[PDB]
Amino acid sequence: GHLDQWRSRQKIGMGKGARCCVICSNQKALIRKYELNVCRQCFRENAEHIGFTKLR
Amino acid sequence: GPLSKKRMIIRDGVFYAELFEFLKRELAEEGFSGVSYHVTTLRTEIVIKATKTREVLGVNGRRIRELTACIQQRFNYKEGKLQLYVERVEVRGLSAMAQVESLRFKLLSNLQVRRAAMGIIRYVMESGAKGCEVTVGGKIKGQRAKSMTFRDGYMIKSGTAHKSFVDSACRHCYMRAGCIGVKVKIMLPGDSTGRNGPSEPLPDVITVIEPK
Amino acid sequence: EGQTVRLTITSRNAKAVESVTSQLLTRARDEKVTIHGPVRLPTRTLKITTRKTPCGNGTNTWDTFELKIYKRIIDLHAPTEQVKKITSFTMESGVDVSITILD
Amino acid sequence: GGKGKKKKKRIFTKPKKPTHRHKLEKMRALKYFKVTEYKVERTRQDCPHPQCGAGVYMAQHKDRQYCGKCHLTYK
Amino acid sequence: MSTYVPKPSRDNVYRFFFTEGVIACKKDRMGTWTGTLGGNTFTVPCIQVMQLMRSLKSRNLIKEQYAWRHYYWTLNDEGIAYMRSYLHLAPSAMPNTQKPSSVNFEK
RNA sequence: GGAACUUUACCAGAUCCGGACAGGAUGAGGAUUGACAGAUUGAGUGUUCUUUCUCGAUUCCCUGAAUGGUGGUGCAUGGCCGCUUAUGGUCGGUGGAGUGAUUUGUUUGGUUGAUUCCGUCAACGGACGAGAUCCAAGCUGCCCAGUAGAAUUCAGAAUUGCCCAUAGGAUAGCGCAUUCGGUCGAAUUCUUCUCUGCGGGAUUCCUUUGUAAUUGCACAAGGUGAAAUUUUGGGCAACAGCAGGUCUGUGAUGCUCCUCAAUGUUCUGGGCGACACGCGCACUACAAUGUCAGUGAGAACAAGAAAAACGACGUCGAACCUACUUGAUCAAAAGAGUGGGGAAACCCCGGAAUCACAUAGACCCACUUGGGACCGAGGAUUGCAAUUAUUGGUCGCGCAACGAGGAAUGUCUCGUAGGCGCAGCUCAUCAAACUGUGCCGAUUACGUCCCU
Ligand SMILES: [K+]
Ligand SMILES: [K+]
Ligand SMILES: [Mg+2]
Ligand SMILES: [Mg+2]
Ligand SMILES: [Mg+2]
Ligand SMILES: [Mg+2]
Ligand SMILES: [Mg+2]
Ligand SMILES: [Mg+2]
Ligand SMILES: [Mg+2]
Ligand SMILES: [Mg+2]
Ligand SMILES: [Mg+2]
Ligand SMILES: [Mg+2]
Ligand SMILES: [Mg+2]
Ligand SMILES: [Mg+2]
Ligand SMILES: [Mg+2]
Ligand SMILES: [Mg+2]
Ligand SMILES: [Mg+2]
Ligand SMILES: [Mg+2]
Ligand SMILES: [Mg+2]
Ligand SMILES: [Mg+2]
Ligand SMILES: [Mg+2]
Ligand SMILES: [Mg+2]
Ligand SMILES: [Mg+2]
Ligand SMILES: [Mg+2]
Ligand code: NA
Ligand code: NA
Ligand code: NA
Ligand SMILES: [Zn+2]
Repeated sequence: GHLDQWRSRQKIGMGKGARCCVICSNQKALIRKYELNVCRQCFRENAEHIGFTKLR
Repeated sequence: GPLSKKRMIIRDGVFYAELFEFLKRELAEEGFSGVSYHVTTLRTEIVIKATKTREVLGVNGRRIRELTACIQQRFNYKEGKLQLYVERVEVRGLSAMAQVESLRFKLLSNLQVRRAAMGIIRYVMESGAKGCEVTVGGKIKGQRAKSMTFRDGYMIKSGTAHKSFVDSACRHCYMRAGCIGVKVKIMLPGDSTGRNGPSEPLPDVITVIEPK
Repeated sequence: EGQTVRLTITSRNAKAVESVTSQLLTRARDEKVTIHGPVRLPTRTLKITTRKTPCGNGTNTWDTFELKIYKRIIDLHAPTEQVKKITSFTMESGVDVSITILD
Repeated sequence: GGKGKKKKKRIFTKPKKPTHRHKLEKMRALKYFKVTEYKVERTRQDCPHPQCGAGVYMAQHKDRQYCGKCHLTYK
Repeated sequence: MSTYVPKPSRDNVYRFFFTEGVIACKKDRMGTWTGTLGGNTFTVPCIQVMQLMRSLKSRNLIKEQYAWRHYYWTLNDEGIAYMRSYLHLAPSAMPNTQKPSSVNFEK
């Protein structure tokens, strides 16, 4: 039915569509290193809180 | 198995950033100035720093219990594993977060930008700050946006020691015309114990001991 | 001689991890247990490099964010009750102490 | 290129499809029950699926004896 | 995938919302939200929970906060008053956040 | 921004309301929800239809409203970034000068990368930037190792002196001969190598028949030394601006547009890749200072698995990376089995490629064993899906240009240029990209204001 078809492709959970920023839900330019799963723009704003600092 | 050390610190940092953002959005009217936590084998002991201690607390701890329930449900804390405490900020004027929120409230109360910014600057310096800088930008006079900066006292900008000697905060103001950015920078004075200072002289200051 | 207990102290703050390590060593010396020695494991640097701009315009400048991880280990031959007594004190925030029994 | 996100409002070849609505069956229990003067009988068969509410009456369509929940058609 | 929330699920979410004064739900449109009631476990789709809370918010029965893809809904005085009337709970019944504290949240 | 679907904003179509709430009409034997089968359809899609079940007061129904939007407007904005601008610049207070805009301070001169200093002085005191601070590298002290190593002593083993090659040169050995990370030995002892939280160490410190000085600030050679001038390389970085970029990062945002056959949201398919052509930036080459086929010695920075899910009976156990074995009684790529690693612990004694070889190896100046573009056939692998080749591997194709490139033009001064690989990052699968890392390692200048 329509429920079965609804979001069937998304239920697969592979590719860029499955992933998203844990802060802003954007799916573009996601940082997956160390399983941060934060988009680069969000990471720059929240870098100090996470623990990173701008050395060299 | 158990997470590696790299993953553990990443998880701790992400949790702290989420906790800070939630508290900043929730306790905006209160002078929320920071949060700390200390995980032990017994509980978590999240400590929230604010200026309006009774307001964040609520009546009989009603609001603080509500915040504890929010944090417990969000991070799936077990019963008797999360505990929240409220601590008052020692000096209101030396906290940039408190002052920028106060400036946001003043601007939403439809006050003159110059008068509100000067009032913030005045209170900051009476508090004991070495200097204060306030920035207001956006659609103020009319359609054409403009940014005005009000300064007083000392303020350092370059190097790395400025991060330890300057407290900075920025906030968004939603007016009828549009968004207004407010920034407060406070040159913290020296403190003996580091509660309201870096507990160290300026990086370019040399003092010669008076002979005895 | 007896069973060996491993104290793993890890922290993002170098000052905090050093103070906790010194306090643990001093308490162990008070209890007169035979400690091997506080070994400083190599410091690990988490590096994230990102483009400064949020839109992709202008000179392609980058931000290098670094997070340093400090780890220490202390080995002592004490009963689990004694190690619990030594470990039982007020630590700094952001410091992790782990208990491991060597075989 | 083209106009950015503009309602073209094209012409539809196929006529607009209606929207499905529930077909009312007045006094459905009256047709299900067969009260012979009084022993009430169930004209529709009871459900053979225990998980899907064992005892809920199936349908009586021509050549099909399906149910609403389990969809266990008999033919 | 449907917002046609069953009534038994509604009062189950309602029972949890009265027991614990707040509800936290991730803003995932294909996830499931888990509660506790009084010791058991029940799961209801997140889309149904958001629809129920949107109705409560539109009636001014709750306050809503959002941060990092997570909702936080908290019942105000009108919300709990309507909460008791709907559940037919005993009078003077208050959530865990409103029961006698006897706990010091200072320093 | 390396797009097969998703991303995705585009195109051709079909779904859902994810239009809350408020007021009306409707509604208990029914406001509605969801569907068997046949047919409608791209859809063994209740999408709609025929037929009936099922659901149940959750919802339709229509009016306002609301909601969402990678819809517009970056010439309405915030935030951030880029640029002006890698240079030494910037601003009050009080006092002097001017009717005033304004000026002095902020300068003749010398010196410094430096508005850096000396000195002078209608200015005197201040503030920012520069410097300092911070991170990394080179030397070094304490600490320290059962997640790093080393040296002896007993055992256990191996070579063992007469041997000079196919033609066999050059190159240290002249009380005790060497070797054995599987010998998965046993005792001792230790910190030379390694790990690192704080320290130390370099500053014009020392010396000139020096430059200058008749004062100073300094400069140049040499000395000392691991390091001799901002030690080296980065990070940070004032004040004024730009109608620079971004509404395609955000639950950042005014105004405005669409809103139930929608510019919301899903699903299917196609496109973002499509080629007479022009341009930026890369990769591979044009070969003998080479290409093949062997053999040897040998880096560094780094990454590695999962839950309020599921299986097992509040704990593991499978997602990730690897080693070994097998496949193997016969290609590669595969496919399997076992073991280890939460990462100084397994990978790993990290056998990287440049490189080296007296390898007595093949080729011998030719579009040739240079160059692999284009294309054909088999097979395997990732994925829900490989056609418009996903990507490896095999045999063909090499008769595709290309033999060093016109006018023009980019970057660069020391472990640098150039070459050479490796890791991370995008990542189910795919680096000619980027971010870092090490290896081999020069020519030239250390000058000028001719060009910009
Ligand atoms: K004046
Ligand atoms: K081939
Ligand atoms: Mg300065
Ligand atoms: Mg500087
Ligand atoms: Mg691709
Ligand atoms: Mg596509
Ligand atoms: Mg599509
Ligand atoms: Mg609706
Ligand atoms: Mg859209
Ligand atoms: Mg948006
Ligand atoms: Mg602009
Ligand atoms: Mg802007
Ligand atoms: Mg434009
Ligand atoms: Mg002037
Ligand atoms: Mg413009
Ligand atoms: Mg807008
Ligand atoms: Mg493109
Ligand atoms: Mg060669
Ligand atoms: Mg060839
Ligand atoms: Mg496909
Ligand atoms: Mg093939
Ligand atoms: Mg050829
Ligand atoms: Mg790229
Ligand atoms: Mg010139
Ligand atoms: Na003046
Ligand atoms: Na020397
Ligand atoms: Na993004
Ligand atoms: Zn984000």
